[PDB]
Order: sequence, then C-alpha cells, then structure tokens
Amino acid sequence: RFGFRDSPFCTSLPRTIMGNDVRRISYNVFSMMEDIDDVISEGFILYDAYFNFSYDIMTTDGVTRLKEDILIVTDTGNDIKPIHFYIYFENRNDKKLRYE
Amino acid sequence: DTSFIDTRKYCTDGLSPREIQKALNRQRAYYDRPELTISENKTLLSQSII
Repeated sequence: RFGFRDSPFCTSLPRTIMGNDVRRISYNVFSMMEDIDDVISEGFILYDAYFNFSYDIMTTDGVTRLKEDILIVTDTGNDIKPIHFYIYFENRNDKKLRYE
Repeated sequence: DTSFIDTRKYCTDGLSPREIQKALNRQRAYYDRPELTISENKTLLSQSII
C-alpha cells in the first residue's frame, strides 16, 4: 500500500509460506539453540517477548536495510540486536537499486 | 543474572564458577572437543546459589 522498496511490513505474520509452514520459536528457546546458523538459513518467528523497533522514513529512493546485523551470539546465549529501519520509497524501473 | 526467567540468587563467594569454566574449556580444547554448550554454561555457572 505504501509503496516502500522491499517493505518490511506484513498485514499479519504468515503462518504458511509458499505452502510450507513457518517455524515458531520462543525467545527463551531461541537463546538456547547452538546451531542458529543452520536454522536461520530458513525463516523463523520469535514471539515470546516484547520487540522494540524504530523506523525512519526517507522521501528519496534507496535500498531499505537494517542498521546493524540481526544476530549477536555470546557464551551465555543468543540475542537480537536493536531494530532500526531505513525505509525508502520505490521506483519500479530503477535497475541499479533493484540490483543492490 | 540478566535473563528474565532466571530469578536465582547467584553467590559471589567460594571458588568462582568462571574459573572452573575456563579450566574445563582449556581441557576441551586440548582434546579437540567442542567448547561448553550455551545450555551447559549456566548449568555450571549457577551451581553457586543463595
């Protein structure tokens, strides 16, 4: 609806993707899994805690991206870094921005 | 501890569980075994409680 480039907003988190169900992991269980690298190769949903997020909308066009890497792994457990979005509007015919 | 669920009162006396953890991790390095798991870390680190 809003015309963002690679918009990060869903109307509701989809329980099925392309006919396949999506793994649902509690945050406390997510802090346990040693093999996060293998798991993250497919998607998953974290749903057991409050997730804060801030977003800045830029009028010009650009590649929508997060500010930092999603994951941070320590010896005590795994965690998700602060979530900040740089949301840009989209021109469909900009080949360079599509490639990036 | 910083975790939400862990409401246990970790003691600060005696031989620190961190020193034991470092000793075991060095031992596992020599035998080429993987280091202690995330789940195994707080099993060892929470043995000292109030």
